[PDB]
Amino acid sequence: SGITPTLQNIVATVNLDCRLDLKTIALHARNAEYNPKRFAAVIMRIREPKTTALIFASGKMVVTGAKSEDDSKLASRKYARIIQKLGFNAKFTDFKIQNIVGSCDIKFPIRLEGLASKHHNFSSYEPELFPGLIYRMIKPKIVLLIFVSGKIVLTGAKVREEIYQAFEMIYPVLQDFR
Amino acid sequence: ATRLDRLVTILETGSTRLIRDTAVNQLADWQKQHPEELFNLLSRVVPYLRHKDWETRTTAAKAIGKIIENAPLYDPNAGRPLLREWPFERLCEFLKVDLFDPQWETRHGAAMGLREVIRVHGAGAGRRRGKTRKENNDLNRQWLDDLAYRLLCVLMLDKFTDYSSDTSVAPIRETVGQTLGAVLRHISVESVHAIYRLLYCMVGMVGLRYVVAVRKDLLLQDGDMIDGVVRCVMQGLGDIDDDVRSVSAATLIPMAKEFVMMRRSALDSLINIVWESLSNLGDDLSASTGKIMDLLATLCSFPEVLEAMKVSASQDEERSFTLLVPRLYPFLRHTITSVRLAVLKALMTFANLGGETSQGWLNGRILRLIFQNIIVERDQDTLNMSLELWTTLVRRLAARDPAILADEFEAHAEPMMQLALHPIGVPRHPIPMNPALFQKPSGGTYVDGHMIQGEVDLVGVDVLIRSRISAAKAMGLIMSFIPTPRLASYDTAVLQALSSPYASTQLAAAMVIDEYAKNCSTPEVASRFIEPLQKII
DNA sequence: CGGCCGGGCGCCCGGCATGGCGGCCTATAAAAGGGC
DNA sequence: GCCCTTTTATAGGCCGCCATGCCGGGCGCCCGGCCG
Repeated sequence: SGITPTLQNIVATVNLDCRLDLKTIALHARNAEYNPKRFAAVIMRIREPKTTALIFASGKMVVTGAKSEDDSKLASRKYARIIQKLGFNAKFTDFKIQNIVGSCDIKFPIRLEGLASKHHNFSSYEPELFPGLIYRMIKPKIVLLIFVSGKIVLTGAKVREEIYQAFEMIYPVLQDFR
Repeated sequence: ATRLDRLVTILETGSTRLIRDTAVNQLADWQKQHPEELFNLLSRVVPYLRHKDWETRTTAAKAIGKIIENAPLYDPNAGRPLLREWPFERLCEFLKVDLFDPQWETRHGAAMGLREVIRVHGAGAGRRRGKTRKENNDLNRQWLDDLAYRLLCVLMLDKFTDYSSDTSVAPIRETVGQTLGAVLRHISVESVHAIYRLLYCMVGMVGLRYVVAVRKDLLLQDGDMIDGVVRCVMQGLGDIDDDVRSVSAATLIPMAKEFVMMRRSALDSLINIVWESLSNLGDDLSASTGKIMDLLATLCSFPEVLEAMKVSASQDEERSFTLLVPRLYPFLRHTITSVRLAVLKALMTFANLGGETSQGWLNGRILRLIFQNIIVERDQDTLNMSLELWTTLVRRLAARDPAILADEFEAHAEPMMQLALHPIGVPRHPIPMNPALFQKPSGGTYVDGHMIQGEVDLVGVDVLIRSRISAAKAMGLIMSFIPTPRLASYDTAVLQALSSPYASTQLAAAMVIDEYAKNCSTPEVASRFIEPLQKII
């Protein structure tokens, strides 16, 4: 079993249940940028907890960058408050975490070629294109990028226990190859 | 290239703040030695006011102020919203013509520069050579009235705000308010009447912050022009929005001294409204309560306010400190860090009042709540302030009698000893504390779930260890103050902890023993803990 | 034997303009939500 | 394709540069001789 993963990113979606005039948000908030040619949302930011919000005209927003579930929820609530202050009748509704990313560093290098050869059905490896082995796991639906340095990053999770289970499942395989 | 070209560029490209400070000092001395060439420096420093960088604009404004300060004084006689001769006449006109520019940086620089120019040279403004003295004085009045009018129009149209932090910031409003404060020092009282009428007492508040706090000694006791501002502030305090509440609280705090001196009568209503607004548990995300408590601490620091508060509890104890200041206890565990820090600082200010009022609310309740704060805190500053408040409270309570401290905290000592000497687990297998040990601010049994559960993976092990050592320091101090015969439960608790199956509890027990030894009057008192430690090593 | 010998050839000059190594620079890879 | 966040990280192609020349024209060196 051994060491535990450290979460690095959490993505949450929350519906404010009201239409927003994006340019009015951009012109009033210092911490907002709007470029309709590049992207259809205003990119707001706050410094506690450090997070970014893609707030769309339809009332949905995507809050990213948090390191914990409580931080993500609190940041989403703060963004809803900020939209409320600008005059819109935004209401915090429909919160749901939709991605968690983790990272871990087991203390030994990995023989990626042998791992790819043995577990070819569940992995892909093109070292000319990307220096990391890609591993897709069916039971917890987690995708792991495995690197020769002994560092693994897990993605696609919707709960912390999913990345924990994925690391527990993958650790014996990495032990076998050095 | 001359020296001036390289000297001005330091204000933008300076490696450190001291280098830019030295640059502006050198430039001011240059103008002093060569008074004939102010315009050469001004034409090179002014273009920085519209630069995008914040620090460059601030430094350029300071440089303009210090350059202008050395020139002689002038005396030639003997609704579109804002979103994202007089020697300096063309400079001021260039600042005012882009004071309504769309870009907010230009407005920020224009306001700063106008403030800096008028701060030193407002008296001589607007006059023209060849005109008589009295007519030039009238022209100066017209100029200052025009500047105040334009600045107030800017204040009532700008809506640019920054929401990066909890406390929203309006840069253009703050700079324009400081510009009004600079302007209003030189005008006659008739223009002050005009400006007070223009900024009518309704709820602007940031405008009020500098429409008063200037010509202060003459506005005091000046009838309506000082009676209406207190009504406006009191209305703002009771308003719904957190923003206006925070702004009003920050506007009254620097003026609290003279607003207190204005009347003894107004103190009753003011403190009533402040305590009433603080009694209502504000919204979770509001930083306004910090400003409200800073206002409360400042108001209670003056002697006459203390006299008024003592007088207020005439027919009953409802308005006394003992019944009121527990209204601050709920905010100890507020989500925003500023509110928690404000609660602790206000409680420390109240504790250091003296005057025989502190003995009322000082009891085991606040001590246990502060110990819970020590255990469950994660922020360094709030933890430090909590431990400081704990030390001050214990010292004040031991000033009356050590027996009072010993038997006031006796009801709470054992659960807090359980919390202090609690173990720490591993990342995925926590060892949670019992929630029944924590009291509510207004309840017998219990936002801080992660620290209580002991989840090392979600809250780092450093935070848990730091909470343990802080609790050890607090409990060692409170052991040291209380008399020796009452320490039976304390000493047996730590002695049993020293033999626990856990590793963390033994560490905490040793820490508590060490802090108790350190805080004692002499080291010989704690000698009963000698042989268990020698058995440990 | 001492001293001037010719004598060869490696070095540098200069033009335009073509082909073969370059370093460096995205792009590569993974999840996901939203709207265009 | 387009964008936001996050930890991981390195090797193909693309745009350049860069030494390639090769005929006369000259200088300077050392490397072979000999002359009275």
